[PDB]
Amino acid sequence: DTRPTVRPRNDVAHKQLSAFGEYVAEILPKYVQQVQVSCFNELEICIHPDGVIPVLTFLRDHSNAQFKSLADLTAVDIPTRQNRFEIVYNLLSLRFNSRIRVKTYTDELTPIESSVPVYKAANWYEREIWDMFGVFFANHPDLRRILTDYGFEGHPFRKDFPLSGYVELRYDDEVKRVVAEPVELAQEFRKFDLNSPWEAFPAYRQPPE
Amino acid sequence: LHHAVIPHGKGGRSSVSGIVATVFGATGFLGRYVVNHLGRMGSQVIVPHRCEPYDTMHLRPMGDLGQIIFMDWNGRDKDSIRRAVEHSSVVINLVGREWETQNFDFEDVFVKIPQAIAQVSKEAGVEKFIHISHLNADIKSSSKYLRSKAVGEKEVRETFPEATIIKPAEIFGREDRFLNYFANIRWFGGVPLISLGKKTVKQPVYIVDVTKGIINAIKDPDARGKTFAFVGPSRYLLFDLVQYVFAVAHRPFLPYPLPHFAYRWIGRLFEISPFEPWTTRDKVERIHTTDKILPHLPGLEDLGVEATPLELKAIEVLRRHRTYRWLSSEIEDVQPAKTIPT
Amino acid sequence: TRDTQLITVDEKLDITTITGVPEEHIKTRKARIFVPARNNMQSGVNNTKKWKMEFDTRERWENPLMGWASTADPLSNLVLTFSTKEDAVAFAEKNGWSYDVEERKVPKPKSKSYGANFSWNKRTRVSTK
Amino acid sequence: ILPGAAYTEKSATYVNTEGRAQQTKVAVTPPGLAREDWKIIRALSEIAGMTLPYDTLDQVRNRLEEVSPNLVRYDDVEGANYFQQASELSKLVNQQLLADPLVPPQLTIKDFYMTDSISRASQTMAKCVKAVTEGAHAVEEPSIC
Amino acid sequence: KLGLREIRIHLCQRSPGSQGVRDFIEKRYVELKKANPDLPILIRECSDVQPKLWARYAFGQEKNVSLNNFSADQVTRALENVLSSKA
Amino acid sequence: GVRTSPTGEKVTHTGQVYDDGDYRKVRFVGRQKEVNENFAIDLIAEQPVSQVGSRVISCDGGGGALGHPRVYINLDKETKTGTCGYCGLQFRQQHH
Amino acid sequence: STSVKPIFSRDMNEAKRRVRELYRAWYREVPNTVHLFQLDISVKQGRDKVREMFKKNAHITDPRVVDLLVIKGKMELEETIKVWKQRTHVMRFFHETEAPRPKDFLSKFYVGHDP
Ligand SMILES: NC(=O)C1=CN([C@@H]2O[C@H](COP(=O)(O)OP(=O)(O)OC[C@H]3O[C@@H](n4cnc5c(N)ncnc54)[C@H](OP(=O)(O)O)[C@@H]3O)[C@@H](O)[C@H]2O)C=CC1
Ligand SMILES: [Zn+2]
Repeated sequence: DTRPTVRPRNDVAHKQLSAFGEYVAEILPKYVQQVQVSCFNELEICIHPDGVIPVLTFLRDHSNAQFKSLADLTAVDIPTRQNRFEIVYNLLSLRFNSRIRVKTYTDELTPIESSVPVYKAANWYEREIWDMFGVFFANHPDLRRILTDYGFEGHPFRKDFPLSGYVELRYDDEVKRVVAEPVELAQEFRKFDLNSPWEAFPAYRQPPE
Repeated sequence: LHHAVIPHGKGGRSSVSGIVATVFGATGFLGRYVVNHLGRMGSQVIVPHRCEPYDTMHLRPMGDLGQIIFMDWNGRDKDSIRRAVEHSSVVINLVGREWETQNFDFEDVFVKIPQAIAQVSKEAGVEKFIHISHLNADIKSSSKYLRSKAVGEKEVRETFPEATIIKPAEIFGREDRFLNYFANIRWFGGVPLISLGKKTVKQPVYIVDVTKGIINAIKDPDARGKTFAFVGPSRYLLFDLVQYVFAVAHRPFLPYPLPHFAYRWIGRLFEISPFEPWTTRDKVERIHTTDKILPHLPGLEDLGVEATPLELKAIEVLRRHRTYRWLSSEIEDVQPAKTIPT
Repeated sequence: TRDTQLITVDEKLDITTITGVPEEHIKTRKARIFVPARNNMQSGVNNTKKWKMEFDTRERWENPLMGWASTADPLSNLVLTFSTKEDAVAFAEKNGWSYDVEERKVPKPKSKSYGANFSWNKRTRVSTK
Repeated sequence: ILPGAAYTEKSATYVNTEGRAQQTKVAVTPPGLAREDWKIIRALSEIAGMTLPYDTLDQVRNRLEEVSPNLVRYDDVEGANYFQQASELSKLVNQQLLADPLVPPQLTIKDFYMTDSISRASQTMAKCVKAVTEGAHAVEEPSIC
Repeated sequence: KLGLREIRIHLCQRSPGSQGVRDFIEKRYVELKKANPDLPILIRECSDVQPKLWARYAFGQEKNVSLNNFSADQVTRALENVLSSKA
Repeated sequence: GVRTSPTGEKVTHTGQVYDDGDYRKVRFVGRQKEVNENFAIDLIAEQPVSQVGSRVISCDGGGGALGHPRVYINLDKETKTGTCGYCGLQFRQQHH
Repeated sequence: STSVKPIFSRDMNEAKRRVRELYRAWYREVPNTVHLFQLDISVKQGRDKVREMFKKNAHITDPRVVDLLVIKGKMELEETIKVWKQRTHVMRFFHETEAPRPKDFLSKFYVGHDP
């Protein structure tokens, strides 16, 4: 911890989060697929998508958990996976001053049980995931676009959606209204290749195929 | 073709169409639709204007950056005309008033100016010239407006023999002064019609169709050297036309016959106006003038444009002349006008 | 096991209708599934590990005002990264894009001998170091 | 004159001296009004009431498969055979050799640079030819960085 | 006119299905070319193709005859029908 | 320095000038073409060459940290002057 | 592997029932849309558009994909009924300003390089 430029390591929190991680995996073996703690001390529970409601309810209501606040609910798109979407719940326990992360997965055509029954914060977070990633949440009080324009087609945060989209808007005097046209750019967005051909992080080197 | 005027893109706002057009009289009813269509596909538009710049602002959003250019010009100044055409490949003339002013009369705007534009356009090596005349232009018409159209049409055809001349009927659209003219007669109670409008047949044409025909006339090699007649699909009696307007606007229609000599005197009275006359003696003649049938001339279908029925676009123009009670009435509510079978 | 009470759908996965992509950018686009070639200017090989999917190049033109490169292609800068060829192909199939796959080019193992530079009767002897 | 596309401006098939088939990719589109080479012929055929049965790149490559199946196996060398038969037919005619020496078209490096239309238009190959025939005296340029 | 302009034989180097066509080319092809000196008979091989016999007459018409699992004798008749009878 | 075309348009320091038939020169009608008049190629040539008494000299552009990165110029060739790759100043060895 | 969580419909008969139910709701609503938004189109035009949008997806055979199109169809109906959309959003279905693009080979050949 005396190297001026290097973030010090908190071994005590790593041990506690590791123990609580085994604890959650022992109580809910039916849904928990993986548990891990990072080197900067963040615990992750990876679960089967069926266990969203049981896992989130236990964490909110168990007395040695008490994760009463849903800090965030978001989605990550990984096209290389068959289940391309990674649903992430970030929860805060004010009782124990801890955060935990619960992650699950889905694809384009599979619903994920709406978690509004556990946290009422999730209502808008799920509308956002539906709108930007096209993940359907079953049994939502009202699922509809929240961020995109009315009638907007597509889910912009999918990695295969183009940055500038497919349609642009202008005001057309002939029809006296704002019209939608196919997108053209006077200057195309310039794609830069930045990745260095030399490995940077040996500790993360993947095994050869 | 120079390497700069070769078409590129997909015909959108940022594309290059290859057209470089000088549009005279672009600040009026027909000019805004023309400039809108040229700017949609990516043309370079030179807009010479006589008016205040504030009156050209509706044209600014019509083209991508740099594409709409504005110049000041004076209809009696040939050097101002030359500065505005020397770089263009097509010159479109839409200059005209429906009335006379102290400074510019029908001879000046329909003969002197179009021929000065035609003379300079040829000396400057402009490839295509497009002139807008009138369907009913005639040397023996009792409308000084139409007699000037006839004289200018011949001067244009002699000064620029390859000029494409387009003769439209009376054009309707949101700023037309045609169906808006009739709908504003309600302000005077009844509708004075000569012979009750039973002796006059009109064939109005939709503005967008006139604009589409003009745009094709530029891009079509065959249109060069020809005269076109742009007319609507149907012919109506003036009485049936004006009755249809009042039905679309849901206004009370009380037509009464007024002798020609009297309704002339009404025109003379409104001409005293120092601004824009509500009506003039000439406007009386033109409205009560049977729109000619010119079968020898080609029409819109030749240029590739399908004429739009008056019954599909009248509500668009006339919904603002309704009252709150009738604003929401729909396009199917009113009876279609009776069409003369031709 | 998983007890959601499941259906059986035997059709191939095809999500084109529900992606919002216009028609012209699915039927007419050819994808290229490939491992990028090593940049010859460098010896690092860490950019030749993953599979890529890119789309056919379409017109760019000169902007009349400034001369910038204008495009009407919404997929011109679109590149996707996959771990295997089978992963890259499956993605293109469900999205309805036609694709031409190119098999990975792996450098061959060479026989390097420093002692060969001073051979007694062979041509591998070097005239300089 | 019907302008076409250079090899950098189209996706085209070429077969190398081994018989391997390889396809280019479009890097930039043709300049001006230039069009793809096979599209000009397909467009011309339609104007002449002789329309060809292919309107896309995939269809004109199904046609190449009907004429020679190896032209659509990319990066794959298809071996040939039947050398014995080819020799038998070769002997029948028995033509007579000449007494001219076998002189190759290219003898020195200066004949290498400009050999086709693209390399003849290049100004870099023009400086290459000048350098190997006149020395470095007139090819030098001041270089600082 | 309406006479044969070209023949193409497609066959696999090693597949069992083409075994008939390969035998034909080894034994009878030389005579066939000597019989028809000016007719271009293009024998183009490629791995894993169902063997076929393409014939091209005047003005672009073409016909295709499968040779899958044929025998050298059958291949000879197939060529005879094309050479002799010309559409 | 600034030249003009037969059409009258000024030529910039990059050699750009719309040619006789280009319609794009309409953007200057009623306005002006902005050309910077101090051509850096002309100005850097006016500088006198610096005579130094060593094989290798260093240039940092002047002003210390306000110049360019410091680089060293070899002055062994006596048929030319050493040139800074950043600022274009010229150096020559003084016959030592 | 072919066993997959259902969204709503257990087969294509249950899914097509929801397609017809959604077509009835859109069919009934067009007259009100043309009235409230004050569109110049005819009620016949609006119903021909609804029909057209329903033919684009007529080739589908996956019950889960059909359900999503129905879910998205009902979302668009609510925005129209509650007048969250504006006139500009309704008229985007009719592409009134987009100029017709050629479909044949020669016309497409003259304009540019696109397939
Ligand atoms: N129903 C119709 O509208 C029909 C029209 N036409 C013809 O179509 C053309 C366009 O008519 P439209 O545009 O509708 O009429 P507008 O009055 O709407 O526009 C006419 C244009 O003429 C310009 N103009 C008039 N007088 C002068 C002048 N002395 N010097 C310079 N510019 C002048 C005006 O410019 P500013 O605004 O600066 O005064 C205006 O931009 C005209 O030639 C007209 O005769 C023919 C048949 C039917
Ligand atoms: Zn320096």
